Amino acid sequence: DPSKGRWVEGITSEGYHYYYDLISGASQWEKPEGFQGDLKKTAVKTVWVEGLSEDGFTYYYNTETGESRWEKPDD
Repeated sequence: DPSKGRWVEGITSEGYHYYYDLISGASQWEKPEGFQGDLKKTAVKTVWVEGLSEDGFTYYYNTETGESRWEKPDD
């Protein structure tokens, strides 16, 4: 099934996430439509996404409404 998706995640100075493609051989930054493994359906992925900011602070964001958070939500 032609599509391709050989992207690797790498850490950069300060605290950024860069991606690279071995197929074509080019360094990228913007996450394409098919990264972070699978996405729902027979998988384990919550609604909130874990992000890294500052020296090493964990921030969470919601795709439902679109609001960033700075605390671990309860359930």
